[PDB]
Amino acid sequence: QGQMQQSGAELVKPGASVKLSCKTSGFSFSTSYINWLKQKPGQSLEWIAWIYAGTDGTSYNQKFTDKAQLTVDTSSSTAYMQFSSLTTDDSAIYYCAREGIYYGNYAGFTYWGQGTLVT
Amino acid sequence: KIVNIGAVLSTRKHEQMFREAVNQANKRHGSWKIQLNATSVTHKPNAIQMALSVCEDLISSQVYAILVSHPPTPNDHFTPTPVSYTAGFYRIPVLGLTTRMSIYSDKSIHLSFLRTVPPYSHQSSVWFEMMRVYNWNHIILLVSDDHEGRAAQKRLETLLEERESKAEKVLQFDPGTKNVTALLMEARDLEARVIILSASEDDAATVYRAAAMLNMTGSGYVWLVGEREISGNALRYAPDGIIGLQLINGKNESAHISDAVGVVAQAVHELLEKENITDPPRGTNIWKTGPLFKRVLMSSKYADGVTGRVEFNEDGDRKFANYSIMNLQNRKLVQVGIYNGTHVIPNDRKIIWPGGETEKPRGYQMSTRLKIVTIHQEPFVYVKPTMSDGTCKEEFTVNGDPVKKVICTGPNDTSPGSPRHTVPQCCYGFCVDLLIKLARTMNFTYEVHLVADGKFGTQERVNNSNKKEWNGMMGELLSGQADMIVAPLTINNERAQYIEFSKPFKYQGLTILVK
Amino acid sequence: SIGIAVILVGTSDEVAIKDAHEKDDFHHLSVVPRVELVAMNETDPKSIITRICDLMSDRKIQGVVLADDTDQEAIAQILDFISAQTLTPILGIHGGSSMIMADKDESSMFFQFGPSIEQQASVMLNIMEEYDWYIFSIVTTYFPGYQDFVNKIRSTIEGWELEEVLLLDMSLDDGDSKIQNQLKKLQSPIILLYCTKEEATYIFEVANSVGLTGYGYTWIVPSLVAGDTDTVPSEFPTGLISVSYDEWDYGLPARVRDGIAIITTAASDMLSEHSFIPEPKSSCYNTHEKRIYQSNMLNRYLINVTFEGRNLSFSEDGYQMHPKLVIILLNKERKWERVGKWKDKSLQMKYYVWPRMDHLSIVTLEEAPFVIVESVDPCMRNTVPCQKRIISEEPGYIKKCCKGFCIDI
Amino acid sequence: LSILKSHENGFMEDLDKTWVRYQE
Amino acid sequence: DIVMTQSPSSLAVTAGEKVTMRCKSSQSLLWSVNQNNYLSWYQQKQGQPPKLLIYGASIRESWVPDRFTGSGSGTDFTLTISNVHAEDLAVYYCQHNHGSFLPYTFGGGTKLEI
Ligand SMILES: *[C@@H]1O[C@H](CO)[C@@H](O[C@@H]2O[C@H](CO)[C@@H](O)[C@H](O)[C@H]2NC(C)=O)[C@H](O)[C@H]1NC(C)=O
Ligand SMILES: *[C@@H]1O[C@H](CO)[C@@H](O)[C@H](O)[C@H]1NC(C)=O
Ligand SMILES: *[C@@H]1O[C@H](CO)[C@@H](O)[C@H](O)[C@H]1NC(C)=O
Repeated sequence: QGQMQQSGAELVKPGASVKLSCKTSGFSFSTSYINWLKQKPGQSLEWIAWIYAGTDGTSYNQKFTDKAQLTVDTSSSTAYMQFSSLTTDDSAIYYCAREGIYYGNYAGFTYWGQGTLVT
Repeated sequence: KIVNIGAVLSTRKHEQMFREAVNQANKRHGSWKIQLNATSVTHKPNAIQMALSVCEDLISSQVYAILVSHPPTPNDHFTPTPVSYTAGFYRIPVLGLTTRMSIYSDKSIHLSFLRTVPPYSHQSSVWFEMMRVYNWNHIILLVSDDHEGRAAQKRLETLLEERESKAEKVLQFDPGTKNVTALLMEARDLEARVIILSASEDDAATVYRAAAMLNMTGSGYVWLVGEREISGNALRYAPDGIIGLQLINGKNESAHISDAVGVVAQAVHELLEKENITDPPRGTNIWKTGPLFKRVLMSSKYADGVTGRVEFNEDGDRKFANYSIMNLQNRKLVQVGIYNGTHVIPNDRKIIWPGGETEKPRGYQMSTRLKIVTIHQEPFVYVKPTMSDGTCKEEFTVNGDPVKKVICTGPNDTSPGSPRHTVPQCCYGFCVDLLIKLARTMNFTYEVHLVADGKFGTQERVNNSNKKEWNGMMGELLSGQADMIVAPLTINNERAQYIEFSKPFKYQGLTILVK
Repeated sequence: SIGIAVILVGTSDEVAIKDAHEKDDFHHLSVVPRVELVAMNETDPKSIITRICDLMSDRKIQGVVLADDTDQEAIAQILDFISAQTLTPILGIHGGSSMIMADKDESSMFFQFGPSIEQQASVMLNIMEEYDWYIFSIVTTYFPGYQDFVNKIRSTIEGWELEEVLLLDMSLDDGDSKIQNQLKKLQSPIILLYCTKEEATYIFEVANSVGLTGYGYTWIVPSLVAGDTDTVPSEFPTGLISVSYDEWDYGLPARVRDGIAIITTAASDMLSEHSFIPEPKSSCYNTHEKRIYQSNMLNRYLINVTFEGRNLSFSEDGYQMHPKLVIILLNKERKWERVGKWKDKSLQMKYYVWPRMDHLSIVTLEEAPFVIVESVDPCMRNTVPCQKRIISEEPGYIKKCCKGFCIDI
Repeated sequence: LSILKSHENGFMEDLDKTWVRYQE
Repeated sequence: DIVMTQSPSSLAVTAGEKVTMRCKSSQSLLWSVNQNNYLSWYQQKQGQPPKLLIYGASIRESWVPDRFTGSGSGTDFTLTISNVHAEDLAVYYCQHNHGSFLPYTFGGGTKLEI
């Protein structure tokens, strides 16, 4: 079974940058899609961006297009999200999830990380 | 009893992997006294000091092979070249790992360079196989990179040499410009619909955006690209219905390094089986077994590697590379087929075309409209200016037969006489009657114009360039501006070698005019 | 006050060059160039890098001239990288800095003294036109400049009759039997070769093994096959024909003076037409930031130079426009003789008839219907050349065209 | 094929009458 | 953004009963070419990542028991549980998966109580 492990909790000064890591294993890292979601405590998750590892195709939320950047490392099969210009609004829990696709048809997020809290 | 192997790598994990593979190379090769010492060098942003340090360290090391494994260089230049040139200064073989540009395929300059990832020209052979599958002959190839465009089109010509067909249109230019829509409209008017693109991300995005702007992405348009055209911002503007190619294990450096190190170990053990052991000096005398060791490497055959049958050609490239096929299905990459080393196998998944059905759209078209061309023949083609405005006087013959004319557009005088004077005039006579009878016989329209000068056409090489060229009616017909020459043409072998004829309507020869 | 660097490696008359360094008339333009001459060795490419680094760091060198005496093309091959990576242009005039490689970089500023492949092909075809030998064959190896030569000759000749073209790949060993078998296709009395010196020796070994070079076969080769007149390889067949750069009447001081003059006048043109002379901070370390002041026009002023009679203009690829050439022949004793000259598309031969290494001479007179003589085309088909001696000096002959009724018989 | 079918019948004769056969 | 309307907002039932939860999209999630609904039902329990329950508005996941039943098409959709168990207590969200209708949005959610 696939596993996605995220980085630990971070205390970042306002206006500074954080770069979160998400190690993936147990599946084809190159031929899947990974999504970063922002979930404030007591709030629903906010989709940030998705990236395809096989083609480096990147697509960000308009609210986070100028705030978040995504990178991957094929050797380590680890996803990366670098959040810059951090503000108190960014005090939330970020999650990385792997898309579940059946018969070539997306069927929802089937795999999840443990979650990371950025203060 | 020691063999030195140099490599350029940044990540410490891959350095440890290289060291582990070096240690394991002596595992199954027995307890021979051959020793393997591992040395790697890091990255620096510059290239002059990088090349200088690399050359000094490799000279002091007396290495046998050089390995470069930097796919994601921040500089888009992709230049491990100075290391290869300095290795060729002593005929030291170099095996590439990442770059797939065809500049390294040239052994006349890269005298000591090889690689195990085939260049994009093999994607031309893949497209030829696709053409074999779907029965497509006329294409419209557009290229921007002049460095590989000549090589890519050479590969395409070699492939078509079996079929002895031609690409109906080719296009090349300086990348960076953007007023390309004229050439796109030139291509759109033709009959072929299969459009194949080969460029970087910027130009691929530009042409996709222009094709969407001009609605060149409707129904019946079958596109075909490689890997570089469906990456970066080019993927963002990608029009749906496109088919792209994917390289299996393209960036899996972990397995690639292992395969390369195993190949190196077995090749070194193969070399040690022979005599005349030579070692590099400390850098004006070449290494004498340079070409000899390269020849040893060329005949190497292997049965190991996760990729599979690793084998080298006369160019030192890779053979039998398996390829993945991706379809942009609603902005999602869905696998639609696989490629063996010689055959293509579609998977169970369906492929949707930019238009309707999943069946292959016949990439061909027809146009009853035919641009006719001719010259001013004294007894056969009578030219009259319009009376008042775009009108031809409906004069009659003496036999109750109305005179049938055609509205013709052509220059008024010669270029020295008329700088630019082209007006719609009235043309009639004998050839006009013949062509009108033809149009009456078979249903198709026409559009008559005139030849800019008064010559049938001669093959004249450029005054200085000495580039043979045709002019006149033949020049206007070869250029594609003319579809059919209806004129008192002189049937001869030289002109029949380039175009076709119907059975002659006339019988006559030559004479002498005197007073 | 431009800085010019002169580097000499190998034996040369440095004092004579220094005395003849100030032999130009540059007083009509405010240039006052500064020239520093330094001696070097052929130790390694890195030593040359260090020397040029020190020179440009100290004297702010805006131009480098290299002269040597080796027979290796690698000198200009690596000097191209320095010329491209440094805003200071570099020039080669003699020795290893003279042979033209494939091509120069787009950003390259390095030029050489010599003719192109196509010009040499034109001169060689002029030679074959001079003495009526119209049957030939071409064989060459995989040196990069082979396609250019083959296409140039094909276009130029497009009653010339070419019947054999051979391509040899000497990278593969043990192919001597294959080479011997495939050299059996040669049938024309004259065969043309384009290879390297050691490769030429190997091919001559194969030819002597097959015995296709004794009396009835003569070879003509480009400049790179000979290179150095002083050394004669082991088995060059007697009667070898080649064309070499005129290095006898054009000595080292002349080359140095020409290079200094062309550099000075290009700098003057750049600093006068555009009123600005690109002389940036000549920094050897971290040259990336020193390339900001890209000229982009000095090269446009480096390809059109006149030196009071000498049109020293250069071509786009990097070669000269109006070279001076001489022709050499290998007599019985191993030496090269001076046979003729070629200049401005004119061929001049000292021997009116080419000496050999049955045959009977015929005398005749012009008669109105039977023997018609006319001047050559500024001879055509169905005519025969004829020589008329002129007596005023050395024996002069003029070639005409003779035909008629008797000639047909 | 159209050229042949015109040559076999007399349409070319009518064309001659129009332009080639005509005299002064 | 397509507005996803979920009804009811919350409900409480006894074990063994049958419940029905509706999902309404502001736009048709059905693509005419393939006739498939880009709707996905999810089960989200406290302190856990949401678990994909039903996709395509009608297809249960392999782990989803037959008691769950998703219905509806076009703009209106329905999630129905024939036999409600205590373990099913969770907040269920319907989310569109139409790539041409980006960005992905979620409904208000339905809280299940026992
Ligand atoms: C393996 O290569 C390394 C690196 O070149 C050698 O280490 C060098 O050893 C020499 C001599 O002691 C030193 O002067 C260098 O400074 C060392 N360089 C580094 C980076 O270690 C080492 O000796 C080699 N080992 C074998 C078994 O050949
Ligand atoms: C590369 O291929 C091997 C074998 O299939 C696989 O185990 C490895 O995970 C791939 N690349 C990486 C580092 O993910
Ligand atoms: C050199 O300049 C002269 C004078 O402007 C011009 O006539 C000639 O064509 C130029 N030649 C070259 C090689 O640029």
